[PDB]
This record gives sequence, C-alpha cells and structure tokens, in this order.
Amino acid sequence: VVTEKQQMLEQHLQDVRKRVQDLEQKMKVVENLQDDFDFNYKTLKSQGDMQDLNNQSVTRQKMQQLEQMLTALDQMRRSIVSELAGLLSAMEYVQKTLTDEELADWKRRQQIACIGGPPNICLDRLENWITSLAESQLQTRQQIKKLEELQQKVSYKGDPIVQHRPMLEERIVELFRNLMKSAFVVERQPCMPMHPDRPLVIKTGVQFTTKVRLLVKFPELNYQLKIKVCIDKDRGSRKFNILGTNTKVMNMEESNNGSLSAEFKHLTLREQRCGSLIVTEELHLITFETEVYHQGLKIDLETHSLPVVVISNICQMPNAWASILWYNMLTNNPKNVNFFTKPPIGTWDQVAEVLSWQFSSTTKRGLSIEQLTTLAEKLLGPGVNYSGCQITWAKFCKENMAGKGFSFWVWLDNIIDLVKKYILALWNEGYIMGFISKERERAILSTKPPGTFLLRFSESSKEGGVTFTWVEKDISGKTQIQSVEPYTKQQLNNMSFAEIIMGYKIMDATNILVSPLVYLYPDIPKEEAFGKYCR
Amino acid sequence: VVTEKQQMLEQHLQDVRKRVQDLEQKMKVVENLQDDFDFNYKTLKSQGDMQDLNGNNQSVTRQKMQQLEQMLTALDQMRRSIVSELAGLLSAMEYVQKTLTDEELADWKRRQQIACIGGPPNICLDRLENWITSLAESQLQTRQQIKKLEELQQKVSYKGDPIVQHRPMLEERIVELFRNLMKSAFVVERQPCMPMHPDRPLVIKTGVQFTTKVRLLVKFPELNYQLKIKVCIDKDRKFNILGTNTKVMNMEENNGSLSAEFKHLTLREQRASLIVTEELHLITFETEVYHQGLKIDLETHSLPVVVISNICQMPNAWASILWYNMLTNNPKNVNFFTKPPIGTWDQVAEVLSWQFSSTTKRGLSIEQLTTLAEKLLGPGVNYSGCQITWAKFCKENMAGKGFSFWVWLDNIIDLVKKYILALWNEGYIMGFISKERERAILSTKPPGTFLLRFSESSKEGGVTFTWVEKDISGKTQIQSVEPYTKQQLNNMSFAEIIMGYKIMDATNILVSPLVYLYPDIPKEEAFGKYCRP
Amino acid sequence: GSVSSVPTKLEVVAATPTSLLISWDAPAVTVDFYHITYGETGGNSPVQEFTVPGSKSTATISGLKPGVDYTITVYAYVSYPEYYFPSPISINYRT
Amino acid sequence: GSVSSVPTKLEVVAATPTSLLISWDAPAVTVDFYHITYGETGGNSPVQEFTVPGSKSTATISGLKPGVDYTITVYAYVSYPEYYFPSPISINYRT
Repeated sequence: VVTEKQQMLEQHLQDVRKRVQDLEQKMKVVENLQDDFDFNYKTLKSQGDMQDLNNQSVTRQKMQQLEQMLTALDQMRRSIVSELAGLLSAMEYVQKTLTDEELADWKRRQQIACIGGPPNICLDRLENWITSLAESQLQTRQQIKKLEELQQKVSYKGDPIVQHRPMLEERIVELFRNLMKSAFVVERQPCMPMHPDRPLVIKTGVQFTTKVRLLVKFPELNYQLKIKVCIDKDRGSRKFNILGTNTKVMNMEESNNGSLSAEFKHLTLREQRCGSLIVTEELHLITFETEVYHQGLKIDLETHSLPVVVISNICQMPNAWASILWYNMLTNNPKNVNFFTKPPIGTWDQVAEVLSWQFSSTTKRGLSIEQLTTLAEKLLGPGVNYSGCQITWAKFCKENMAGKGFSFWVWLDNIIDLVKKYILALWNEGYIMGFISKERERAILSTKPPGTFLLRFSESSKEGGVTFTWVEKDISGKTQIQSVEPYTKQQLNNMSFAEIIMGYKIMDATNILVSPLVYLYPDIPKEEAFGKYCR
Repeated sequence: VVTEKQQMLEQHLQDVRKRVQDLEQKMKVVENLQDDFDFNYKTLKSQGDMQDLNGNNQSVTRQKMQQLEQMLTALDQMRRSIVSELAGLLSAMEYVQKTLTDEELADWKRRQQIACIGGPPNICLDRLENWITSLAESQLQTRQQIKKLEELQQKVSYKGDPIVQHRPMLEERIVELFRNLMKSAFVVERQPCMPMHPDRPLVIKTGVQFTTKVRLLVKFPELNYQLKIKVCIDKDRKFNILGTNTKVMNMEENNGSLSAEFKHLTLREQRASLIVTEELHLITFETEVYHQGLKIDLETHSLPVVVISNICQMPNAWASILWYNMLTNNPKNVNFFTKPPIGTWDQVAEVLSWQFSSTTKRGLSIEQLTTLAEKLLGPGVNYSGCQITWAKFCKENMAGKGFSFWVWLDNIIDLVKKYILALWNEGYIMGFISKERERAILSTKPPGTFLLRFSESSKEGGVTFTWVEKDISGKTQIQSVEPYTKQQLNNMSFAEIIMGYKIMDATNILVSPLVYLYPDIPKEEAFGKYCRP
Repeated sequence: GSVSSVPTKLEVVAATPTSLLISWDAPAVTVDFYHITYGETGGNSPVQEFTVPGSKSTATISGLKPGVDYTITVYAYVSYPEYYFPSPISINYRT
Repeated sequence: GSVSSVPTKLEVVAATPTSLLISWDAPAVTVDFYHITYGETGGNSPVQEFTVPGSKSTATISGLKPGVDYTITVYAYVSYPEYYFPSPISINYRT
C-alpha cells in the first residue's frame, strides 16, 4: 500500500540518481579538458625549452589557444561545483523526508506494535529507499574526491575547487554519516522469549533477545561491523550489566532478503551495587554501538532500545507492563528515562483502543463497546459516552481503585492471564460476557427465563477469577440474581471451567437441586454450549 | 565457443561457491553452540556464586556441568571438522586458481600478443573476468569465515583449540590466494601505442602522444574510484613519461568493468649498449588497494616496447616487435636481442600474411609467399622446415642489395596502404613473382597482357608493370618499367599512370600495356573506375 | 612432569563419626568453583553433592553412616584464562 | 603593494638603427619561458614573435625598419607552483 507522499519520494530518488549520473559524465569531460591542457603545455614547454639549444618552435597562437582552454575548464569547474551544491541540497531534502517522516512513522508504528494491535510494515521497502539514497550519496562522494584529484594536477589563483570543494565535502559527509546513523535501528525490541507478549520488560537472570538492522544494504559491509550491546551507558537510580554474548557481527545470510542484521540471543541482566521512582517505573536503555570505516570515512554508530523496565520477580510484571503501556501509548520520544517523574495524562478514547489491544494481541477477540464502557466506569465514575474524559497514570495503575486493595491495570492483567491459560476457547467463541455492570447484569437477564445465566469476571480479587450469575424469580414477580464465589487459577488446575458449569448444583429444600444453570444468555441450552469441552 | 576445459572450470567455480555457502551455515551452528555453552556457564556460575551469598550450596547440579563439559566437547569436535573442511576448501581453490592464472589467463595473455602483430584478435576479456570474479567472491566469503574463527576463539577457547593451532595457516593460505588472484587480474588490456600509427603497437616515438589501458578483473564495486594507477617506464639507455601519469580506475565502461585509460602520455630520453631498434623497455603500472584490512600491492607491465627518435626507424622497430612476439611468450624479456632465437618459415609465413590481413582485405597467397621464401633462404621449393635467422630477416642486408628483407617489405606495405590500396584489395596486384614465372605466365596469353608487381631494387618500395613482346626466334621477352615510387604517386594515381602510358618503338608512341590485365581482362574494366576526369 | 588433576592432593584432617573435613592444597589455576561428591562405595544409593567457591580450600561433609566406605570426589571448573574442566581427584574414607 | 604585468618594468637599454636590446626586472614568479612580439604600430603587416627561456632577463630584436614606431610586448608563462598566465607588458619604441 503506497502513499502518494511515497511515490513522490520514489521519484525524488530516481531524480537524485540521474542527477549524479549526469555529473559523473560531466566530470569525464572536465577531466579530459585539463588533461588536454596540461599535456599540451608540457609538450609545448619541453619543446620551447629543448630546442632553445631555434626560438620559433612555439607560436604565440598556441599559447593563446592554451590560455583560452584553461579559461574554458574554469568556466566548467565553476558550473560543476554549483551543480554539485545543487545536488547536495536536493539530497538534504530527500533525507529529512526519509529520516524525519517515513522512518519516524515506522519507529512509531513499531511502538504501537509492541503494545498490541497493528503489526507494522516490514522495513524492506524502507531499506530500499535508504540504500537508493546512500548509493547516490556515495557516487557523489567519489566525484567530490575526484575534484580534489583534479586540483592537485591543475590549479590556478581563482580555482573554483580550492574555494568551494571544502564545503561540498563537509556537506556530503554530514549527509552520509547521518543517513547511516539513522539506518541503524532496533528491529526487534528486547524481550524475554518466554513472555513474548511483554516486550520491554526484562527480569534479571532470564535470557532475552534483541535484533538490530542496518538499512544501508552495502555488501562492502558484510562481516565488517561488530555491534557491542550494553545497558546503562553514561542519575539518582539503579544500574545493571549485561551478561552473556555481548558482541555480534552483522552478516547478510541471516535475513531472507539478504539484509544486514545482527541477532543477540544470549543476553541476561544482573544488578550492580551503589548508594527515585519505584522499580516498575524506573526506565533503562539498552544501547548498541559500532564503528564503520567506509572508503576512508570513520562513522560512529549508536542506537538504543525503547526504554525498558527491569524487574526482580515475575509478580512485578503487571506493574511493569502498565509502565510500558503508559509510555508507548502517550509519547514517541524513544529515550525518556525520566518519563515517570511527571507522567502525562491520556484520554479514554486512546486508553480504550489499547485495552482492546491487550485482548486482540493475545486472543481471537478484543473488547466490545459494552465491555469497554463498563471499564470506563471503573476508571472514572458513572456516566455515558466518555469520549473526551481524561485518565491519570494514578487512576490507571499506581493507585488502587474504587476503594479495593489493588490497581485497575493489575486486576486486568491478571484477568487476561487467566483468559490466556485457562478458559481461552470460551473467550474466543464469545461465551464469556466478561465485563458487565450489576444493573445491566440484572436488566439483561430479567427479560429471560429463570434458568438463564452468564459468565463474568470477579471484581473482588487482584488474582482475577471468573464466575457465573443466574436468575431465581420471586412471588412479587421480581428477578433476583445469584453469583457464586469466583473460580480462580488455583481451582481451574483441577477442573476445566466448562466441566465446572455442567456438573454444578446447589441446594433446594434439602436435595442438591441439579444445575441452577440451564441456559447461556441469549436463549442457548447449556449442553449445546459446553458439551464440546467435557468428558 | 566454450572448450571442455572451460565448462569444467565453470563447474569447479560453482562447486567452490556452494562449498563455502555450506561452511558459512556450518558456522552459524558452531557459533550457536559456543554461545549456548558460554551463556550457560556464566548463568550457572553467577547463580552458584550469588546464592552462596544467602547460605545455599546446592543450586548447581553436577548433572548440569557434565552436560556442559559435554557440549564443549561437541563443539571442539565441530571446530575440528570445520577447520579441516576449510583447509579442504583452500586446496580446491588453489587448484582452480592455477587453472585460471596458469592456463586460461596465460592463453589470453598470448592471444593478445598474436593480436598485436596482426593475428585474429580473441581478446574479449569479459568471460575471463566473470570467472576471476566468481572465484574472488568465493575467496572473500572464505576470508570472512576464517576471521569469524578468530572471533569465536577470543570468546571461547581451551588447551587444545583447533582454531589456535590451525587457523593461522588457514589465514596465511587464503591471503596468498587472494593477493595473488588480484595481482593476476591486473592486466594491460590495450598495449601502449601511438594513436597515429595504430598498426604499430609497442613502438613509441619520443615526444609523440601514446595511449594505454589497464583493467582489473575483480569486478568488486567496493573498489570503484579507490585505486590510483601510477604509470612509468624503466623502473628499478633510459626514459621518462610526461603528461598525465596517474589515473583512477572507474567503472563507467562496455560492461561496467573496472578500467583505467591513459591517453596523454609521451616519452623523453634522460642522460647505452644495444642498437636502439632492438633495445627493449617496459612500461609498468603500479597501485595499492586496501580491502577489508588487507594491503595488496599491484604491479603489471606492458609487453616490451621499442622506443625511437625518428619515424625512419619504425620498420626496424616493428621488425623487433614481430620477432619478439612471434617467438617468445615471456612478457618481460628486455634482453631478448642479445641472443635472438631462430624461427621456422612456417611461422614467419603466417606473420607476413598477417601484416597484409591486418591492414587490408587480402593477405598473401602461397605463390606470393613462396617467392618471399626465396628472398630469405635461397632457391628451393616446400620450405616447411627451413629455419630463419634474425640476421636473415632484418639485421643483415639481403641478396647483395643495400637493405634488410623486412625494411623492403614494410615499405612496400606502406605503399600499398596509402596509394594503390584499392587495387591490392580485389587482387589486381599480383605483387610477388619470380621473373621466370612472370615470363612463363604471360607467354601463354596475348602480347598486350600485363601484370603489376613490386620493385626489388629500392628500400623505398615502389610498383611497376610488366608485359610481353614476342620475337623472331619465336621466344617471348619481358619488359618492365622503372618502378613508380611514393614520390611519383603523389602527382598521379597509379591507375591513371596505366591508362595514359605509352612508349616509343620506332617513330611514334603506342600504348604498350594498354590492353589486358593478366587473366583476359579489358583494361578499361580494370582501371576505368579511377580515370574520373 | 606435573600432576594433572583438578586439586593435586586431597586429604581428611579432622573427623567425627558422622562428619569429615577435607583439605586440598590450593590450586595454581583460578578455580571458579568446585563440586564435592560423596557416596557409599559400590552402592546404588545415589551420590550426594554440593558446591564450594573457588575461594575455599576445604569443605565439611556430614550425615555419614559411621563405619561405611565413602568415595569422595572433588571437581573444579576453570574459565579464567580459557575454559579448562580439569580431571578430578578421588579418595576413599570410612569413618 | 602590487603590479600584475608579467614583467613589472620593461625598457630598451642599447640600440642600433636596425636592432634593439630589452631588459626587464628579474621576475618574483618562476617563469617557464617568455614570448617576445614586435610589430609596426599601424602596420597591417603581421606581428613577429620568438621565445626566450625563463632563465633570461633580456633579448635582442633585429631587422627593424629604422625610423618606424614598433610596439613591443613581453608575455610570460608560469606553471611552477600552479598555472598562472600573467597579463603582459608592452612599450613603444622607434629607432
């Protein structure tokens, strides 16, 4: 899917290319001319020297004819040097349009991918644009060195080269150095392999992996760059070290399109000792450094991960992920380690899409609008149509909720964890209504017969469990609801939730009624819905 | 047209390629394994260290360090295999490189010699470039994996390391291979030559502009605009080059191949023991390349060249070039003419026919050739084996005349090039003929018929015509006219000479020839095209 | 020329009927750490193990059935200059 | 400072009715060689020319129609440090 903005970039790049192809050919002529001059001067000088030993060999016509061809190639040198600076400006524009726009769009679509939903475009077509411009810049570098050559051979008091080449060089070097630093990107962000859904959270002593790419596809560079990874390079805060295999050498046979990558898989973290922010809000950077020497140019490279939370124990992960969600939802600065000293605020309209992502990222269905508006009530208080409402980091995690013993986010992470590992099939098929006011829970079911029932998550426990709710009916005609003490991870190891439901009964008069459960919400008999999952 | 020797080479190169592709993947595996080992050792050590802090001496099981000792053993068995497969590759590549440098390339270096002195010009160094490049890319890949092993060793090693012991020779080998393949790929593509005398390569007059071109047959873009070639002459009678003396190899060709063309060169003598048309010099081209850390000096040179003061010297100079290139294939024998070798006529005959195919449509016939045999040797027939001295061919005069064989013939060719070329093409000039065959031939045909041949009387080289008057005894006598030289033919074309020609036999002027050219041909038919007004 | 084992010597120095104390002369290599194994000789009673840091030159074993033949082995792990894994040393003590 | 003509000064120093001798400053630049031109001022007769090496600071002209106005010009060619081509200097003499 190509923008118009992009096919225009694609054109700029073919235009810079044929611009430089033209200059290189314009310098074969300027080189021919000064060779012609220099050769003829020395020829006519060794002759107007050697034969003096006959003083009429070298005509004044032929030294006017020489003086005039020196003038010609200076007029040509003049033209070339300004076409060159002309090229340099064209290339500076294309490069901000790559670096500051198309690349920064990918650096962000990556952030979004990390916290769920829209998995980005691969870098393949971003790489081809960056290489197309780097090859153009290289060709241009060679012709600006060509001019240094011409000058040593043939020069004179006004030389356009002596005066203007030095800035031409300055320019094409800053261009090339910068394009390469920009092409050095983290392709896959640090992550522990056994918690894939939780990138940018690293537990100490666990193996994690990360991968860097260099988007200048120059074979000259295969096996030439050794990437050193580290953490906390260069604040009132904790320090770590990386252990394991800490240098890797970028090759091209690892990636399918033959692109220059380097994958680190043998990394772990260890805390280091010394004398602000709870640990699930303290952020670190994993930096990758290398150096390249390309046709005489040294070019230091350094990129870094997105900020990462580092934790002692896996009980800390829901708070850590909260921090990653809050960071990446809200800023696009990749290096703000001190984000959590004054966290910003978010709108529900953006928080809603992130929560639905925590359920699409991990399962076949995300969150509905009914499911979402009932989580709105948990964060804000009562109302309808929250569109503008704003949400603090304190309301979202960090502070407990609605006078219970735990955060909003922790409650929900733990619920998701339960949906993932137990009960996932029933979530996927939409047999779990999950998030529902008690009042809609009642209004919804009262319409329907006294067997009918629904499945929802507990609000009573950090731990996160599920339960079901049905409707007995009374003499006044009113509908009463019952819910059962919810089933947690600790109960569901020994029986599957669906088995629990069919087998379930409680007491009538004196004998264990048979299920109080009969129908699943919308007119559906119980066996019909959980027969698939039982013995 | 591909030989069998070549389609086999083509297969060897593809086999070497896949061999190195396989090693490159075998080392992702051996790298994975030592990472696994190293990572596990350190994790299980910081753990059998850090939990010793809190009292605990039972964290790290012996089972898990028997398992670690065993995976060290595995990767040493793999390191072992790899380093011998590598040396195995190096031997394969040393073989392919002899069969390139010492055979297919040396065959071209020679076809080039033949081309220089007039032979069929095989040249097209394209398919030779692709083979050299295919082997150089293979060697580079191989270089990268032998550096890979240096990396692995710093990270993980132990008392018996197959790398510490065998890698150093693996490096030595792949470097000599790569260095040598690049020095061999640095060739003079077009040999030095003054542009105004194209047919006379390897002869350079002082103060005249000449041109030469070098190629590097490793088609690596990494090298564009990276190599500056310095040309010179007589590196350690003696000369200097003037003009533009360094050039930078680019790829704006042809096939985008790495060339560098020197136009803008001339020679000057500087201020002496073998005659100048036999004194040989080398024009050398040097550069240096730094490729992924390797310095690689390059140096190739021209074929030997004769350097002359004045254009009157060129027939002797070319003689020397003909004699050199016909007979040796050593490109650097400056002292060839201190003891010149001998040649067989069967070789000399093909070279002379070339001096006429190189420059015109025709070349020389066997009648034409056998009468030049008589000039070099003396009388006889079927010379196949006869041998020919440098002295008989150019250094000494001939048949009690004042001049060399070769000089006579160079000057004749010069005359057939610049005047009368049209008549040589199309074969109206039967140029080389015994007087006795000249007679026997014309006797048969009517008394007006006539024939065109070259003078044997002058270094200078001229043409003449011959006809047959018949006498009262019944015999046929020949007449030939004093030959027409370069000096006569500026003012009239030879054909115009023939139409207008007449002689005075008693009284008044008849047209002696003006009837038929040898084989039955009305005269107008044969020279009517050149009359014009 | 040289004794090849992990520690060159190994002895018991003090002993009660239910526990031993072992000393090995301090190693010229740089030992990351040692394993110590002890088991009833010939048994199919499995072998007991624990670690000691490279720092130390002695450990104590305890819980020994008094008069039985125990086979005691010491292993070392070296990485400092390069990875080593020297072959271990064993003795047999009965208490 | 300054003065751009190739030779800064130019004069005639000795003279016979058919020939002159000219001297210029030795030049601060490194002159490869000079041209010397002389022609009759109105004359649509062509101009006469010859070279002298950079070494020298004087040449002699001869064959002059005695009383006529000759325009004498000196040119220099410099390449040593870099190519120059300085502007020339002329004078007018009649002999």
